[PDB]
Amino acid sequence: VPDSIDYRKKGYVTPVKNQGQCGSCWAFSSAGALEGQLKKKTGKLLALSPQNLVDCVTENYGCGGGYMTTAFQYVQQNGGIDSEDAYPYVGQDESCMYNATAKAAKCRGYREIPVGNEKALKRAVARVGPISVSIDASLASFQFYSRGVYYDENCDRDNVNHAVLVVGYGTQKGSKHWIIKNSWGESWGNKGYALLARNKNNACGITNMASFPKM
Amino acid sequence: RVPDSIDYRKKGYVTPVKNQGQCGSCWAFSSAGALEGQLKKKTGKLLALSPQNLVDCVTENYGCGGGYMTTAFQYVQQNGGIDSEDAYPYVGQDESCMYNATAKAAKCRGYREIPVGNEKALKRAVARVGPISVSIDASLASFQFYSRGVYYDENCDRDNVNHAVLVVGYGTQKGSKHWIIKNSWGESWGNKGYALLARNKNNACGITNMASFPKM
Amino acid sequence: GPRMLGAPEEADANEEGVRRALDFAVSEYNKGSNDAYHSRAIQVVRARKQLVAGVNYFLDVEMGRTTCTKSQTNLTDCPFHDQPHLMRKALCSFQIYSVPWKGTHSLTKFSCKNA
Amino acid sequence: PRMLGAPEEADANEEGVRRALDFAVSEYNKGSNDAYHSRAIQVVRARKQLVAGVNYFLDVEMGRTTCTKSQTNLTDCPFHDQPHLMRKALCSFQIYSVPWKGTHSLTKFSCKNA
Ligand SMILES: *[C@@H]1O[C@H](CO)[C@@H](O[C@@H]2O[C@H](CO)[C@@H](O)[C@H](O)[C@H]2NC(C)=O)[C@H](O)[C@H]1NC(C)=O
Ligand SMILES: *[C@@H]1O[C@H](CO)[C@@H](O[C@@H]2O[C@H](CO)[C@@H](O)[C@H](O)[C@H]2NC(C)=O)[C@H](O)[C@H]1NC(C)=O
Repeated sequence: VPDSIDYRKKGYVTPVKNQGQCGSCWAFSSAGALEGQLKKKTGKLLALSPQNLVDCVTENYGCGGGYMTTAFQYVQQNGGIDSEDAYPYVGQDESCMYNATAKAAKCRGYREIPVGNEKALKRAVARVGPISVSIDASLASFQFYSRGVYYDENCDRDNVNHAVLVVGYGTQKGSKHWIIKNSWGESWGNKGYALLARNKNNACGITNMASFPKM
Repeated sequence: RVPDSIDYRKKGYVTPVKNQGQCGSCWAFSSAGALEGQLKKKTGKLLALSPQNLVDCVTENYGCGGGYMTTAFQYVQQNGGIDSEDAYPYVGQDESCMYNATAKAAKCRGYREIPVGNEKALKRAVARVGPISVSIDASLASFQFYSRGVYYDENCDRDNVNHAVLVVGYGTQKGSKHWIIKNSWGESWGNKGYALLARNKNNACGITNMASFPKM
Repeated sequence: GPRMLGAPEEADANEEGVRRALDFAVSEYNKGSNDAYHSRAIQVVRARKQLVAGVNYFLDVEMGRTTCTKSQTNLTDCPFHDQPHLMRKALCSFQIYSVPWKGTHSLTKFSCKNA
Repeated sequence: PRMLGAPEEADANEEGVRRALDFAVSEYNKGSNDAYHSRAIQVVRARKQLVAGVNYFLDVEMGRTTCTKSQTNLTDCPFHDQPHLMRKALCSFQIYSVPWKGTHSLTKFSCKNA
């Protein structure tokens, strides 16, 4: 468990995308976690289809929201998930179009991060890879984020509301941080990425609902 | 509580038969074949991997002058991957390691070996894992001129194997249990490149004498 | 229990984002009305918000015709019309997509009826 | 254990090796430009390798014989007398055999003097 680590440098993270007007953050977060485990087990970085998950994860509500745990259950029970290329993202609800012959990744289950334990998340991020996490992204200070390590006293560390992807952790100008990838386009934040406060008492509830898939 | 018959060709786990030619690279076709099947299982895509990668680069083997499968599996683990047949096409001749880093097509996290002489074990391994690299006695003429049926020969040396093939299933044919094996001797050998070897008949041809598969 | 991520939720109509989505709806409403008089909001019957790449606002609002004209300058006081044939009512559904860091508002679904 | 596809020493009396030696003799005469038939005295080292078929690595001592290059009584053809008329040679062959195709193929060969 090193003190610095950035899975973008290692070639584990696909380019930042934009979920648009669709409540599909859970699909992007879970897809990026699968993209990470596909890289670790295969060596190929292949963008996967969040649209696949939005349309076909019947226990979630598509653009009406969902959980990352259910997305992994889908890929497990369904026996695969298509690539972004074979099943591109459209930012809207539609009928399931899962193409089994074009599947690009499977999933043997998921393991949840213990609630509240940032050491455990750090441990998981170090041995596993990019981890899907839930945060409270509702504050304006998070919408207008630009630089530095984000910390805001008013961040609801009990009720989280948005999925992102932890692609590493480190330190910047003295403060420890998480490295999170968002799905709000490169025009948000820092080219689509942000730094969230680490070990500042579960800032924004980042460990309240974190998960990763097993391949 | 394990299936009576399985055929990984139907499941989309097996690439088409190849011909190793004059090069003695059966071990590389077998290992690459077990890795092909195990990549299909983990990810879902079937991609033919490069036996020439292994012939050239497994320096602890002798390239076209022979080798082991477990060694090939250990190379891809420590080397950190193996290229695909398209990126590293087969030539059937020794050459320098042209392994291409960024063209990683599959990875390997070790290997495991079948208990020697335990066909019951090999049966479970084929069912659970997938296609298993195995070693047989393929030196007899009866095997060279095999064409159909369940191969059995009382002279098949079940103590000293000499050739690597790839088990891709098992079952029964006319009431004789058998193993399904993919050879590396082209489609004009055997039954479009495959054969049925006698199963549960006292380790016929030493099939479980040196069987292994990779971990991903 | 713990809500779902990205799901719509009820919104307080006094937020600095709901008010701004409302003033946007009114502005596009007046531009989409053949009515001479400028129209303004009476009440918000329902306000829902949804977190996405930005925010979706789902506003069910009661609109009303005022006495002041569509193109007055000091459009800061505009009382509702008194006489029965001076006044008019409507219940409107707006879906507004806001991107705060781009400073944009967008009307994506719209539907008014009498009320 | 033993490596798979590794060449190994072989007995020159084996059916496969005798068949490979005859092919080497025929190809040896086919491209010699000689007067008399020239067969093998003995095999001094034989190795076989298992592949898509069988590779044979043969070291043989050759020598010119009494019989002419084109006569059909090739069954009983002894060797010439003096070293001047014998032209002894130690040949090293390399034969790719594919039994289920009926194929024999001479990949490599050379001959020093003995
Ligand atoms: C599911 O995806 C596969 C893979 O992309 C599609 O297979 C294509 O089939 C056509 C002929 O039907 C070929 O010309 C293409 O080359 C195939 N694709 C590839 C990538 O090789 C298949 O058509 C898709 N099925 C659907 C969408 O129903
Ligand atoms: C080894 O792999 C590298 C991959 O980096 C190959 O370089 C690529 O070549 C293709 C063919 O035009 C390009 O489309 C890629 O853009 C190249 N890579 C990068 C990073 O740009 C290289 O050709 C391979 N070597 C071989 C096959 O001998």
